[PDB]
Amino acid sequence: SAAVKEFFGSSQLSQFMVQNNPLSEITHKRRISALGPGGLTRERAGFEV
DNA sequence: TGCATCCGTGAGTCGAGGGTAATAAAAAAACATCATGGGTTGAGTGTGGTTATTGGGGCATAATCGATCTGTA
Repeated sequence: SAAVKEFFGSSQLSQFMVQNNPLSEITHKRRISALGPGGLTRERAGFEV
């Protein structure tokens, strides 16, 4: 339960869901990110990615 | 001299939630320490008490009107 709770809420890929519009809802749930565990960082990422 | 190796660097205001957790032993004795409760100091705040009065009203001792029967050309 500790590990699953840390992933659900304390991880980078789980963040508060935007609720301004239904469009914001859809475009936040249909989102692809290249960060988080095993991914790049904004400082590290160059140009090709 | 060439080689790998290590060591700093790299923006700017801003917002919103904002904290989570793999584990573990009990006895005993011994001692320290605060917590409450009851009793002296002591420290007040509390309350009447005598004696300084200064305006006010008062009674004396004087005073300036108001009203009528006797003396002078």
